[PDB]
Amino acid sequence: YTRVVWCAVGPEEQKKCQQWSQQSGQNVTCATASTTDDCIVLVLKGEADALNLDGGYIYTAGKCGLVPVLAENRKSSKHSSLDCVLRPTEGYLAVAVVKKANEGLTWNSLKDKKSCHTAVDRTAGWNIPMGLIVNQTGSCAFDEFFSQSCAPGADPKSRLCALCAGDDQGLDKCVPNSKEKYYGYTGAFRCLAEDVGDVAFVKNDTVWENTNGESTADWAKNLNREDFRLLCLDGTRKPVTEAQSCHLAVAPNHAVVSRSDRAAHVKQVLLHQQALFGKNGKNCPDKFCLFKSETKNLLFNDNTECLAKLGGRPTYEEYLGTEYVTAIANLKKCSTSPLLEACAFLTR
Amino acid sequence: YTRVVWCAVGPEEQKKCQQWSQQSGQNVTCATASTTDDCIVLVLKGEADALNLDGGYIYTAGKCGLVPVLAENRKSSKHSSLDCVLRPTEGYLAVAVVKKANEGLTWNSLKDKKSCHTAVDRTAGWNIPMGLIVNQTGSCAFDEFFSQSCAPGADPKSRLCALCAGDDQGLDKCVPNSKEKYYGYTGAFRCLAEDVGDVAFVKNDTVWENTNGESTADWAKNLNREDFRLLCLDGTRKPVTEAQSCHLAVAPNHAVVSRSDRAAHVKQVLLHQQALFGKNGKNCPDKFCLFKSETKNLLFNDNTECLAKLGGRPTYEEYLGTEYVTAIANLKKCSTSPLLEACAFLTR
Ligand SMILES: *[C@@H]1O[C@H](CO)[C@@H](O[C@@H]2O[C@H](CO)[C@@H](O[C@@H]3O[C@H](CO)[C@@H](O)[C@H](O)[C@@H]3O)[C@H](O)[C@H]2NC(C)=O)[C@H](O)[C@H]1NC(C)=O
Ligand SMILES: *[C@@H]1O[C@H](CO)[C@@H](O[C@@H]2O[C@H](CO)[C@@H](O[C@@H]3O[C@H](CO)[C@@H](O)[C@H](O)[C@@H]3O)[C@H](O)[C@H]2NC(C)=O)[C@H](O)[C@H]1NC(C)=O
Ligand SMILES: *[C@@H]1O[C@H](CO)[C@@H](O[C@@H]2O[C@H](CO)[C@@H](O[C@@H]3O[C@H](CO)[C@@H](O)[C@H](O)[C@@H]3O)[C@H](O)[C@H]2NC(C)=O)[C@H](O)[C@H]1NC(C)=O
Ligand SMILES: *[C@@H]1O[C@H](CO)[C@@H](O[C@@H]2O[C@H](CO)[C@@H](O[C@@H]3O[C@H](CO)[C@@H](O)[C@H](O)[C@@H]3O)[C@H](O)[C@H]2NC(C)=O)[C@H](O)[C@H]1NC(C)=O
Ligand SMILES: *[C@@H]1O[C@H](CO)[C@@H](O)[C@H](O)[C@H]1NC(C)=O
Ligand SMILES: *[C@@H]1O[C@H](CO)[C@@H](O)[C@H](O)[C@H]1NC(C)=O
Ligand SMILES: [Fe+3]
Ligand SMILES: [Fe+3]
Repeated sequence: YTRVVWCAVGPEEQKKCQQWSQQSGQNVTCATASTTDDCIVLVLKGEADALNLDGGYIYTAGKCGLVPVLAENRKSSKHSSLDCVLRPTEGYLAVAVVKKANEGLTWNSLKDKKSCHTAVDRTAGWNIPMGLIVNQTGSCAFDEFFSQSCAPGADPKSRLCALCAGDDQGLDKCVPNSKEKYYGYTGAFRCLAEDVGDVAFVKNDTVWENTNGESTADWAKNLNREDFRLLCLDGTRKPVTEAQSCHLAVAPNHAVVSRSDRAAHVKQVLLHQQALFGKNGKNCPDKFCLFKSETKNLLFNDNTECLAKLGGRPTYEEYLGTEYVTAIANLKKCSTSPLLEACAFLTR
Repeated sequence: YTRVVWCAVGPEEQKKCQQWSQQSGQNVTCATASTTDDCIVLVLKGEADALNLDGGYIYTAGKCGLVPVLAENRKSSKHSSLDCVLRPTEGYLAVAVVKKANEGLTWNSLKDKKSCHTAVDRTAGWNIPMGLIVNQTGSCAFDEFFSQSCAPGADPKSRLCALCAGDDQGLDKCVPNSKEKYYGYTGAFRCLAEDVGDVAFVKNDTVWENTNGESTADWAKNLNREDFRLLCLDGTRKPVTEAQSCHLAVAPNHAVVSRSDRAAHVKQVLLHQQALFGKNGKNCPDKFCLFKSETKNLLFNDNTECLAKLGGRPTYEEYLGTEYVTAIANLKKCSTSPLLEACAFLTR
C-alpha cells in the first residue's frame, strides 16, 4: 500500500483532497469524516493514514498512540537562509479579539459575555482560553462561564453551541468542520465581525489575514484593523500591532499525525508532494496548490509556506511541550471525552 | 531445446494447446497452470517459454523482466493492403455495457451497482474502468465501490467474487481461467446477458461477436444488439454503433511475451506456426486452426487474423504506451500484488 490516505473533515476539505489525489496520481487518496475525532479514529483503525491537526487535536491523537510527522511552517520574521523544511518552527500567538466599540470588555469582565471559538479542544479557540478561565475561577463551570458561545464540537443542544449558525440552510449546527459558518479560525473571526459574539479566541495571524481587504469575501473585505482590540491577561485592551506582549499563550503549530508504522512513509510522500504542489512548486499554480484553498484553511493553514521536519520521531508530548501538555491535562480533568477515555488505557 | 513450451491456463486452454503440440510435431509443447500469474511464474522459471497476454497481464510480465514478442492483430477496416504480419496494430476499445432496459444507470451513478468483469488486472475488464473510478472518487476503496461484482482473480471470499458461478458443478468459484463461467471477455458479457450484473466492462468487439446470432451457443444466440448499451464518460447512453467516442480508453492488443533470451527464437517458431495453422493456413481447417477455440478465446483471441511483428526493440512500457503504463501504476498504488512484489525484488 504505497498510497497515503489523507483524512478530510467535511465536504470542503474532501473536495480539495479529491483534487490532491487526482493530481498526485493516487499517490494520495481520501477518506472522509464529519469531525476531526472521527478522522483520528479512521487513522487509528487503518482506514486512513494521516492528517494535519491543531495542537489540541494532536493531544487526542497522541493519547490514542499516533505520532507527529511534519509541522507547518509559515513566513518567518527572523529571515533565515535555512530552507523552509529545515527552518525551526515558530509557534503562533493565541489571542482574544474584541470590537473596539465594546469598551469595558477586558479579560476580567468576560463572564456572561457571548464568546466565539474555533472549535472545542483546539488550542487557540478553546484549550488555552478555557484552561485559563478555569484556572482563575477555580471552577469547572467553563460551560456556564459565558452566557452563550459558538464552539463547534460542544453538545449541540448546549449553550456553547447556541450561537453557531450551521451551513447556509442552517443545517448541521455546530459540527466542527468548515461547513459550519463559525468553524475554525476564520469562523471565530467572522462570528465576531458580525457581532454574534463579543470576544473571539483566535491567533494573531487570523486578524491581519481577514482585515484591510486581505480577504475579498463578503464579510471580510470591509473589515478594518483599528476597529479590533486584543485583550491581555493584565486587563488591557491593546491594538493588534501589540500582539507580541498582548497574547494569551504561544501555541505549537498544526502538525501532521499518523500511526508509528506508517510515519516514515507518509513523511516521504509529503516531502515530495509539497515539492510538486506546495508554495513554490512545479504544478503550483498550474494543476494544484496544496496550501491554497480560497481562504478556508483546508487540510492545512493557508499561510503555510511548507511542512517542516521535526527533530527525530517526537512524541505528542515533546512536540506540544510539557507545559502545554499540563495545561491541557488540567483543562481535561473538567471534562471526560469519549475518544480520550476510550484510548486512556494506552498510556498506563 | 528448440521446442517452445507454451503455458496454458486451465484444462480448456490446455486441451487446445495439446492438439497444437501434436500437429506441430512437438515444435510447441504445453505447460499448465491454474491462473495467468502462475503461467507468468512458469516463464520466469524457465519451466515454460511464452504465452499470449492481455495488456494488463503484460505490465506484470514486464515488471518481472519478460518482453513482448508478437501482437495480436485483428480484421481491420483501413490500410487494408500491407500483409497481416506487417500491418500496424490498431488497439481496441474498452467499453462499458449495460442492459438498455435499466434506465437511470449512467457512468456517474455506477456506485452501488452490480458489476461484471473479465478478470482482475486485465485492461478492459479491470485496469481502465477501476483506474478511472478510483481517480474520480479520489479513493482506493474500489473493492467497496460496487455492491457485488464478478472479477475472477480477486479474493474468492470477498464481494468482488460474490457473483461468479464457478464451472458447472459450481466449483472453482472465481478462478481467472475459462473454466469459471464469467471469466474473460465472453464471460463478462454473459454475466450481463443473464442479468447477474448491471454493467460489464468488455471491449467493443465482444458486443457484436455475441449479439444477433454471431454466437450459436445457448445464452448468446437469442440476443439482440439494441437491447444493450454503452455508457460514456460524459454520462450519455449511446448505441454500440457509436463506439468511437463512447470508448472508455484505447487498449493495447493482447501480445505474446517471453523471456528476453528466448524472444527471437519464439518469434520465428510462431510466425511459422501461424503460417501452418493460422487464419489462412495450410493445415487449417484440415487438422488444426490456431485462432479458433470453440468460441472460448483460448490461447489467443478468436478474431485474431495473425500475430504481427513489433516496431523495433520494444519494452513492455513502449508497447503498452507511456500513458496506460501510468494509468496502471496509479491504480496499483491502491493494491499490493504478490507477483509484482516478488519481481520488484528479485530482478532489481
Ligand atoms: C508519485 O510518487 C512517486 C513515488 O515517489 C513519484 O515518483 C518518483 O519520483 C521521481 C520521478 O522519476 C523518481 O525519483 C528519482 O529517481 C531517480 C533514479 O532513477 C533519481 O534521480 C533519484 O533517486 C530520485 O529519487 C522516482 O524514480 C519515482 N518513482 C517511480 C516508482 O517512478 C512521483 O513523482 C509522484 N508523482 C505525483 C504526481 O505525485
Ligand atoms: C502577527 O501576524 C501577522 C500576520 O501574519 C505577522 O505579520 C507578518 O509578518 C511577516 C514577517 O514579519 C511580514 O513579512 C515581512 O514583510 C516585509 C514586507 O515589508 C518583507 O520584505 C519581509 O520579507 C517579511 O516577510 C508580513 O508581511 C506580515 N503580514 C502581514 C499581513 O502584515 C506578524 O509578524 C505577527 N505578529 C507577531 C508578534 O508575531
Ligand atoms: C518443425 O520445425 C522445423 C523447423 O525447425 C521444420 O523443419 C523444416 O522443414 C522444411 C520442410 O517441411 C524444410 O524446408 C526447406 O526449405 C527450403 C526452401 O527455402 C527447401 O529448398 C528445402 O528443400 C526444404 O523444403 C526446413 O529445412 C526444415 N527446417 C529445419 C531447421 O530442419 C518442421 O517442418 C516443423 N514441423 C512442424 C510439424 O511444424
Ligand atoms: C467494433 O467491433 C466490430 C466487431 O469486431 C467491428 O466490426 C467489424 O469490422 C470489420 C472491419 O471493419 C468488418 O470486416 C468487413 O467485412 C465486410 C464483409 O461483410 C467487408 O465489406 C469489409 O471489407 C471488411 O472486411 C466486419 O464485418 C465487422 N464485423 C461485424 C460483426 O460487423 C467494428 O469495426 C468495431 N468498431 C470500432 C469503432 O472499433
Ligand atoms: C483524473 O486524473 C487526471 C490526472 O491523472 C486529472 O487531470 C483528472 O482531472 C482526473 N479526473 C477527473 C474526472 O477530474
Ligand atoms: C493557575 O496558574 C497557572 C496557570 O496559568 C497554573 O500553573 C497554576 O497551577 C494555577 N493555580 C491555580 C491555583 O489556579
Ligand atoms: Fe490551531
Ligand atoms: Fe484485453
